[PDB]
Amino acid sequence: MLTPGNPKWERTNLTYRIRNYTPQLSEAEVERAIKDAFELWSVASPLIFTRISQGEADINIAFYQRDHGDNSPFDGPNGILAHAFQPGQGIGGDAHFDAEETWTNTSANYNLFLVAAHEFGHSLGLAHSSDPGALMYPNYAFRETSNYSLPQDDIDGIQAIYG
Ligand SMILES: CN(CCOc1ccc(-c2ccc(C#N)cc2)cc1)C(=O)NO
Ligand SMILES: [Ca+2]
Ligand SMILES: [Ca+2]
Ligand SMILES: [Zn+2]
Ligand SMILES: [Zn+2]
Repeated sequence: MLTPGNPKWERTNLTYRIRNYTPQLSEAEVERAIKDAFELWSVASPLIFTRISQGEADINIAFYQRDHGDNSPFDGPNGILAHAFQPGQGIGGDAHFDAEETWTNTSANYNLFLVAAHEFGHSLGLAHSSDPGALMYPNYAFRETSNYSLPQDDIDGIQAIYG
């Protein structure tokens, strides 16, 4: 639940930028999924996420395939859906999504909202949880995204780090 090292952000207002998009969704659906994902965490912590359209942000979001400059190369369809880096500089906090996945804003494989939510947990300093019902569980498992309210274990996790 608590990323080893207890890494966390010192600023409460973090900027993020969607650097690019996946052809499978309009920029809007991606935008929406990403904003809602940050909102899941902001409603359970003091963190406030602000979107910028160009420039460098605290949290860069991007869809890449295979090798993409951080040597945690993606692996084509399925398997690794995405990853993020713990609070830090440059790549720290950034979230990368495998561009070769079947991204969607709905429930089928793979719901971008849910994955982004999960990755942002990492972006904020959360490690994986052993609770199968937790968003930070190691494996992707769809949950009703509509009224989807951050699982309690994840709330405990983020609260433990930021209060
Ligand atoms: C290498 N490994 C990346 C694997 O790719 C992954 C692994 C798991 C998930 C995931 C897990 C639970 C939910 C929920 N609810 C949603 C998405 C997304 C990408 C990581 O360390 N980062 O997740
Ligand atoms: Ca993959
Ligand atoms: Ca960053
Ligand atoms: Zn990456
Ligand atoms: Zn993870």
